[PDB]
Amino acid sequence: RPTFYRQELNKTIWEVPERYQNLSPVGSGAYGSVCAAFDTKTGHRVAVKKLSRPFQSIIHAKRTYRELRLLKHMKHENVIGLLDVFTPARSLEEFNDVYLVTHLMGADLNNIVKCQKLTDDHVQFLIYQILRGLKYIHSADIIHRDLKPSNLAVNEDCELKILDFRHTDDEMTGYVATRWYRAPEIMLNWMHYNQTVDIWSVGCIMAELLTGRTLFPGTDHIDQLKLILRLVGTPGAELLKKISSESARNYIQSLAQMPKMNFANVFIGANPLAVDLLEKMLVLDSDKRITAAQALAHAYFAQYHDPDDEPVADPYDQSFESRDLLIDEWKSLTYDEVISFVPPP
Ligand SMILES: O=C(c1ccco1)N1CCN(C(=O)C2CC2)CC1
Ligand SMILES: [Cl-]
Ligand SMILES: [Cl-]
Ligand SMILES: [Cl-]
Ligand SMILES: [Cl-]
Ligand SMILES: [Cl-]
Repeated sequence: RPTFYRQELNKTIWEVPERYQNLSPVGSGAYGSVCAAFDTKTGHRVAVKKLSRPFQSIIHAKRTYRELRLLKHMKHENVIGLLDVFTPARSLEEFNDVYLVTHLMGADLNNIVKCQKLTDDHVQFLIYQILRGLKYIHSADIIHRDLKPSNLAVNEDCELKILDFRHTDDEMTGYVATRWYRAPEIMLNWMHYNQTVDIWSVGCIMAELLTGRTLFPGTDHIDQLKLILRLVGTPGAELLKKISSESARNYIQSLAQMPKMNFANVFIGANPLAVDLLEKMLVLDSDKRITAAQALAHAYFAQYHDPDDEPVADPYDQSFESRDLLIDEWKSLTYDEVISFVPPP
């Protein structure tokens, strides 16, 4: 057991191992209770997160367990990983607080996309890295569900990682970036969705890196659907059959039919190979979208593609998701995952 020390950070008593020095808050509350620190064991600048109210309800206790299981699994160059997890508790009986430690990057994609001139080579390398990380995430049967520029971290060499492993009705309402990258089948609860929702999001991100502009900046759910159908066309009878929501199917049929637009006339002057890949990602029927594994072999990525260095994940057991347990049973499972942590090489 390391020696712990105490200090007051943001109205809060933090108790951390001596290896972590110079703690100072970051994110202005956006990430939760998170501080930058210097890690004296590794020499890295790190992020230390102190969970708030981790075991306050059955729902909160299960969310704590889910977050720690996902972060312990993810071991890939293009995905956030866990450097450490600790508690100052010396037994299950006195366990209350959980702290998570990760690498901390320089900025998110929103900072670069808003403030930089991006070449076609920059767009090739950034989207290649998102797809390499997604091939790994999807191989474990994990769905991200929230890919957007604020969840993609980058360092000065243009190397990228995927963040955020919840959302409320109020959070998805009106003129908000929280909804602009969502696939239409999840935005409007059309059907049981699957991993194809993440490829819609990558298409929206790619289009914005190419133009400097949000692809579908809707003022509300209905305005955003009208922007999507003007580009990709209204649904045909095959996709309408698959909308298992009757009232959603009825509303779609009230709209005048529109053909798919010419993407070379929308993305004026872009690499033809980028236009081709956008046409394969931004397909209304999720069964017909390109997968991450197929997209890595597309000619747009010929400069970066290496089929011997695009790894897949170990198997991930998510059977706990269908399990009904008491608060103390979720808290005991979380404790065992804290004490069993093995740090990376
Ligand atoms: O690198 C970044 C970053 C840079 C720009 C936006 O996010 N992050 C912050 C959020 N993180 C956490 O809160 C981890 C639980 C510690 C660590 C990774
Ligand atoms: Cl220490
Ligand atoms: Cl990492
Ligand atoms: Cl504790
Ligand atoms: Cl964003
Ligand atoms: Cl597992």
